[PDB]
Amino acid sequence: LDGDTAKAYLRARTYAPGALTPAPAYCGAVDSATKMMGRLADAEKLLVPRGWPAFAPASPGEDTAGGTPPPQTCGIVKRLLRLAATEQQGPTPPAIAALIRNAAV
Amino acid sequence: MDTADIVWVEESVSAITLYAVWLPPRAREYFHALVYFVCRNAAGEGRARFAEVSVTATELRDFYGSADVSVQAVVAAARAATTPAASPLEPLENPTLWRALYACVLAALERQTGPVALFAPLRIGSDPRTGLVVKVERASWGPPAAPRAALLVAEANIDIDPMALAARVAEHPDARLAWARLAAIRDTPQCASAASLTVNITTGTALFAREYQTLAFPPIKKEGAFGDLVEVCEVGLRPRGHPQRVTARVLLPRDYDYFVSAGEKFSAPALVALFRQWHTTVHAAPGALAPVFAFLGPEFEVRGGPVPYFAVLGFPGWPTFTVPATAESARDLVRGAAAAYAALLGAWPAVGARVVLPPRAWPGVASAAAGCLLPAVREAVARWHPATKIIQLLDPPAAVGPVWTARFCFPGLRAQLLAALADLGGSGLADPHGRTGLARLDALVVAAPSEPWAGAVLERLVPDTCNACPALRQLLGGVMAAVCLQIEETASSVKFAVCGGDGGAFWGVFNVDPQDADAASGVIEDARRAIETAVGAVLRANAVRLRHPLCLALEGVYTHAVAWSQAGVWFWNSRDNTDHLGGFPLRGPAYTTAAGVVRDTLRRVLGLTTACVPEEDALTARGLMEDACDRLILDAFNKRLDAEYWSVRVSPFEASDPLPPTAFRGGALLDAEHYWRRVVRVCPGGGESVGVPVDLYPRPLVLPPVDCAHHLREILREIELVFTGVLAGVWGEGGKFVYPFDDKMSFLFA
Repeated sequence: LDGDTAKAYLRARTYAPGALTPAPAYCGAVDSATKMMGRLADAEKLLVPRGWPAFAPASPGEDTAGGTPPPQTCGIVKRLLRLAATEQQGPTPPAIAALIRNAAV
Repeated sequence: MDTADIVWVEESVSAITLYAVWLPPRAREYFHALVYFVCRNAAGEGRARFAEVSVTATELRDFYGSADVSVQAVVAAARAATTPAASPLEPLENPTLWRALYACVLAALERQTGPVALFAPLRIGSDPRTGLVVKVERASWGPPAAPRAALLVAEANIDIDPMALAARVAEHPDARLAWARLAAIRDTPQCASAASLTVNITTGTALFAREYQTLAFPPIKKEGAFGDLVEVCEVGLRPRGHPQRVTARVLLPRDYDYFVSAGEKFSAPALVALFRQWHTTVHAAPGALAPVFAFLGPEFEVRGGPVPYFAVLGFPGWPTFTVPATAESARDLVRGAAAAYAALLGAWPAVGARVVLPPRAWPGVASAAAGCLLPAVREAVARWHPATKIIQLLDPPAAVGPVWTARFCFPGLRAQLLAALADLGGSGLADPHGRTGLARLDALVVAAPSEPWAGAVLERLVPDTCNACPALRQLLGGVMAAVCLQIEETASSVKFAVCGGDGGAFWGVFNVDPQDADAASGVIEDARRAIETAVGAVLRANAVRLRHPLCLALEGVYTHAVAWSQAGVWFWNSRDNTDHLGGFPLRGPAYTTAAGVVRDTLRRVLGLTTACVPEEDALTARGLMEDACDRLILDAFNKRLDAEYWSVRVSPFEASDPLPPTAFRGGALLDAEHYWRRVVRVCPGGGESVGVPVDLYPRPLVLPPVDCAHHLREILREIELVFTGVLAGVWGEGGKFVYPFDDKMSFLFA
């Protein structure tokens, strides 16, 4: 990859330049798995009215079995990783800003 | 009928509208209709006139197109349409019924009272004891008043529960969302009463601004009065279809003739609610009739329509033209729309194909036209089949070059042929007053070469007429086959060899010296003249006469031509680097770039051909094609975040992904979905790749990464489709061109 494509690939496929830089305090979102799901659901509810697809999960003890059994074991890390790697389409804040609740990430 | 008391006046008619439809005291085979004319004098002064016509059931069944309509089904609908407080969307139940009503009323008015045209000088003769107009004549008294416009901006916020929209869309799986919104409003009309509205009407000499928090309450912001735009007029008539005197209250425009609304954001419910409010507050005092409240548009059908419009059949009385914005030719668009409105009496596009002839009269005209003809052409017409091949003697991928390739065209031959055969079959018209409709068609044929609006009208009208009557399609196909036979026979003697085409437009190869350019331009013109004369003579042979004389146009001269399919072909001129590509799908902004890449790559590949080198040339060409694909994919990476760039267009006739529920919460954004739907594809998680309707969400969009791999594979399929054909035709290869997308550049979008 040569030209502006190399710069675009390096910027879009690695951490932000200021992500691993010492700061006086932390500006992330940290919580247990259940509270992390709660915050994820709130952020997804905030993001849907603009185009973000709904998750539509399934849990044991429900009125519909359907497919994809697995309970809350790997469905939290996958959504977090997908949300973290989504870049910003211009000056607008990224999607993760709806969960960290800070328009500077 | 007595001319000793008819008052004759010199005026001009700006708008003709339907006012009332009723049943005379004792009648079960015909009904009566009262129509309303907005007339103007030579200096500019609005007047209101009324006419009364009688329509029988036979004409109604003819204009409907089938024998399952009745007088009662029309009278009841018209009566129910007189009250917009309860039923404001009556035409939504059966648009065909109202189209037939309007067309039949217009035809009866044109036949009984006389020849009537809009924006033209007229002699109007009326009976002062009755109050209705009894005669219309065409005269000349000077230059009529110039039509005046008035800009309209209406914004409404109607609140409808998304559950109703979801239910209606689930009822009809391929229903456009604008129709769903209109049906939801129809089910519960009260939603229009509690909506918030903003109206801005800018005329030439005034301004009318209103802001309603709720339409049932007084405005919260006011500017101007209702008495500056329109004037309320009460006129007492004594029609022969009623036993007593009948009064009518109408609105008369002042210093304008029609509304012009820019089309960046057009919402039919907003205008419907505004006009319903006007109807409610105007026709409230007892002691007058109530005009019908009917409208038509592409959102009144389940599957929509390609041409956007908004036809006013009744209240208030003047048309509204929706014009796209952001075009620097907006003035020309408005002028063309007004000219189309004036020329076709305002019925088009609302009526559809009934402007020319009723759908139940076409079979007789077609039968007579096919009967007259000539025996060989009659045999060809009787044997016509849509999937036939007669003269296109080339094949799947093949190349010609370096030769003298030429493309010829007949500009608008289908419309001219239709207008020619309609007059041939006119002897089979039972009604002698129907010819006037055909006359309208003739005018368009005369205006097509110089007026683009007439060309667009004909291009949208002829397919509809053919759809109305299949026999018309078969007759046109047979006559076109005869024309192509004559073209081939004549071209067989002018150093020409037809290589492809259908008869309206074709392309072929000449037999002259390739190097000499001063002798190649003298044979092409001779062949053009010979083909033109021969086609004219063969058309005159079967008594088929044409209004506009034939003019075969040469679209360009090339040197290399490559064909890879029955519809795709690439022409190139190796002396000035011009080319023409046809048959490449363009369903989004991402296909134009692919078309340009294909054009440049083909230019380079066919330019390397003049090196007179063996098969090594084919390997070099394959290398360049792979390089071009690589560069296209690399340049597509910088636009991975653009959602509009990758969105593809979908028509109501193709399968598509189901609508997500959130798309039903758009609100006013669902109104502009007449025909197309733009769908993009995203990846929410691990290999899901769901679809998203782009235009149904407010901006800016917050979406997961776009599924660029899927769209790029779809584009690369079409790229390989033309590259493989070019390779197999130019060099006679047998190896399909395949680009290893998965093993080379699939990691970029993973």
